Amino acid sequence: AWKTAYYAVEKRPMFFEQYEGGSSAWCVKYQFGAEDGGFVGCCEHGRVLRIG
Amino acid sequence: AWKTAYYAVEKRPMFFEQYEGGSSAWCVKYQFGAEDGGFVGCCEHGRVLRIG
Amino acid sequence: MNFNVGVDFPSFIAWDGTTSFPVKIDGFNQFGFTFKVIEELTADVPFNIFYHEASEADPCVPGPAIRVPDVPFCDGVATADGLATVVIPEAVAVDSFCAGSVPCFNGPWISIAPVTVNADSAKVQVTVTMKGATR
Amino acid sequence: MNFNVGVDFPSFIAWDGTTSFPVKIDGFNQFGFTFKVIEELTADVPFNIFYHEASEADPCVPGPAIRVPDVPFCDGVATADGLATVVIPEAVAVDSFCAGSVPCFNGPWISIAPVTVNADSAKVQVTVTMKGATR
Amino acid sequence: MIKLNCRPLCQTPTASRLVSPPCFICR
Repeated sequence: AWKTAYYAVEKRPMFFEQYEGGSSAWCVKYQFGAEDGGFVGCCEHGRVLRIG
Repeated sequence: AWKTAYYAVEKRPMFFEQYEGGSSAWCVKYQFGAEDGGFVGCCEHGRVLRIG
Repeated sequence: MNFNVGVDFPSFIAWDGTTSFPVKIDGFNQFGFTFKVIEELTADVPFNIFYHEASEADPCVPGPAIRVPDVPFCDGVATADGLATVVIPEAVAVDSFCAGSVPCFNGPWISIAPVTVNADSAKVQVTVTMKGATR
Repeated sequence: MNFNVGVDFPSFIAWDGTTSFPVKIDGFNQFGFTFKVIEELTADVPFNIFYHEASEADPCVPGPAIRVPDVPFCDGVATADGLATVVIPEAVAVDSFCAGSVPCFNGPWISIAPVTVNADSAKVQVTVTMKGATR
Repeated sequence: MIKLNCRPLCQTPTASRLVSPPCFICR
């Protein structure tokens, strides 16, 4: 049961910025990033099948 | 007589700035400074008492 | 009112002066050290910080120790060899304690041991604390 | 990101398996214990809780040990001798920790030691945690 | 190089005898 066995947490989407400290008069550099995470909920609401 | 036995000279007050060469997309840096000076005037215009 | 603080902020021995004990930080999301002295010191005592990976044979037993890698902060110094360490000075009094923690988590277990074993080493005690449970 | 949790919630050794160390609780208005095991146990191991107070020769050294008194709760049984004790169950697993604390402060120092020192009492580790510094 | 935080477990500043000018003596 996925709606209570594992949760996904969203904080901030991706962004792009120009790095001035490295952008010389003959080169260009860019930076990007985002923040997200996830954690497990109920451990009893799931099952897994494997070859024995 | 301090007004002639010692002088204080000031050139520029304090200031604050942000250093763009170190400010990446994940850190910040600040810089500040000031300039001051002082010199001894008439030597004989003062006295000092000490234990002997 | 007193409280059962150990329920939310447990603590475990790390260095008792004779043996070093692995501490499992996997189950908690934050942690930190605490140092105390029990007698006057003669010379400074530096400590090495390690971490362990789960043994390939059994996930309940830690593997061999691995030195923690140093990380520079927002600006400035870095370690000479790039490996984190801690040093306790002489000026520290007998009736006080010290606190410090690494910035990075790394492996599920953590550990600490002195650089060299001597009389001064046994005169120190180290305990670990964890701040948040997640299981 | 973790924190220097030891700044706010320091912990100190109270019994390393061979010696019992008095702990000062004067400056902290809450505290509690934490128990852990390092080997399979052969039988239950009980402990006694003591408290100390300022020594005569110096206000910063503890005096002789004073046994803690019992405090019956809202409604329930009271100890057969009116003194607090802690009994560690035999079934305790190696990968678990136990937490418990006394309801009353008494003297500004605290201590703990086993009822009888033997090969079985060396398999336990007790640590005290503080909270809420008042200075 | 971890930087530590330190503060003591005592609050008793030792007493310091105050000294006042003695009686006058002829030079």
